[PDB]
Amino acid sequence: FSVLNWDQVSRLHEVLTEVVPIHGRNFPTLEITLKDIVQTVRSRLEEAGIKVHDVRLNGSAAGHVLVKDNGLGCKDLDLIFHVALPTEAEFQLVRDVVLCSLLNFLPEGVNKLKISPVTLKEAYVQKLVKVCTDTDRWSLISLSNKNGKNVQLKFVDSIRRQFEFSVDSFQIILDSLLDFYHDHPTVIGESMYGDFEEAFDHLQNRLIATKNPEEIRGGGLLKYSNLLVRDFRPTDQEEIKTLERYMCSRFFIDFPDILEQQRKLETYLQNHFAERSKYDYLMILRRVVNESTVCLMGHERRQTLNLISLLALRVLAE
Amino acid sequence: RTLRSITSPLVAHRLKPIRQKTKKAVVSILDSEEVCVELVKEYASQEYVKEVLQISSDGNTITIYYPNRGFPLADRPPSPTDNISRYSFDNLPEKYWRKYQYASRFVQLVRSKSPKITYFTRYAKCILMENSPGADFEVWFYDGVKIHKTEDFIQVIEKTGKSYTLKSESEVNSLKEEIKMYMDHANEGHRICLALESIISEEERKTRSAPFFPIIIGRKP
Repeated sequence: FSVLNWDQVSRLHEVLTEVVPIHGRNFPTLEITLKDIVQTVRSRLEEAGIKVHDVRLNGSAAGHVLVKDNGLGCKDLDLIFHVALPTEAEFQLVRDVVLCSLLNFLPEGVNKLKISPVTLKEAYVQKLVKVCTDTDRWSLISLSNKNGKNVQLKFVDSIRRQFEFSVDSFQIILDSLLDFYHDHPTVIGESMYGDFEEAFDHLQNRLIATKNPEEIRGGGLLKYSNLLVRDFRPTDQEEIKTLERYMCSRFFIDFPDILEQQRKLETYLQNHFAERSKYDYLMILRRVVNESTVCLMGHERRQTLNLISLLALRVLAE
Repeated sequence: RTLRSITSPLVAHRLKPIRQKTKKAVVSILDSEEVCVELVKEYASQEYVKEVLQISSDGNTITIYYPNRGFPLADRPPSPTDNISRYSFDNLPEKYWRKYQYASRFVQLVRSKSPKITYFTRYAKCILMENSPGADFEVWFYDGVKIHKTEDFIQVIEKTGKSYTLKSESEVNSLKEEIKMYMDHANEGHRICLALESIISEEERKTRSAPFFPIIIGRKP
């Protein structure tokens, strides 16, 4: 229940007009605008008979719009359309909506309408996720990441928890400026952490807090330490060591094998780190998982510490 | 219709990890108790993994992912990549039911050859199997005899080598005075093991700790 002001609404136009290049793998690069994507996707979803309730900006984009330089990395530009998805044809058609909206981006484009959508997939879609369980129900389509970042389109029918920590629980409801086209209207923003004021304080003062530890995926420890590396700090020592021990517990739970731990660490380091910082991050990991360890969990953590130390030796060796 | 009216969700608990390579698939019971079906294509004299289904021990979580020609066939299932898809049991579309069925029949087989309660009598070694309800029950007599009780098929392997199959109690009571007391022995042993299963499972439900199965009771004299 909070309203943005000219302060952030300027960066809203700045972000939704930023020219994004999506590089191909044969195929030419595409040069697109965020508002163009959102509008051409909303149009083709409305011509398929699917209700587009909310259109929202999410991720690091909404975190950097609300505050200029909080130091998080403009890496994820997320778009959420709250969209009804009862049948499997719904997902199978949202894919087609995305790709048909994607065709219209070349002069010899329709001159190549003899390109299958599965062929169109090869160069222009990177990450592709589809969940449809008892609770969760949504689909994600990411775009290529070469010169720029990854542009994600996430159509949700029902997701349970959709925030990492307090700092990245911020969504900008775009229905306002989307109806639009001091020349600005009421642009509501909202926190997935609840009472918006406290979470926005957490962001601007660079803090860490979450009253929902039960429900984190195993890899929440990784973003905990991503925050510690870029200089965020907790709020209550009453719960910080208890919280680290919970996070480490669920890490060992959701990644039991040595090689799954190693896979996720390697694929996290290579995804989030551009330009040797990897070493500082690995040392923050070593300290967190070394201090915050129950004495019973002996060799469970011993293999993981040896693994992180090996990653660090490899990093400093290259 | 529905999938649940075809095959019940698989029960991978307590199962020692195994890997079987059939012609079309490779099924594994991963060490974490997750079942894992991986499809194969022979191509350029190599074997490549084309898609992977990975199934929680409660049979209710299906993670299906495809590589970007694909994976070379590893001894241990290839780690998931970007293109994944999680479904629940009764949300799993018809495209996959046969592939999930390979895994389900595999686990229903493994539950039939995996001991849950081993019990040594004065005359035999009893093994109640894991596949409850209607658990298989092997009785390996020290005498060399073997009595295999299934859901409706009871094979009796005598000392000589003769092996018949009992169906209904009409064929059970008709047995000669020798093997009839073998049947009585094995029946009392099965009652014993079944009662112990019930008792120890209820105590396990109370305590809710490290598993109480399998169990081994006695020593071969």
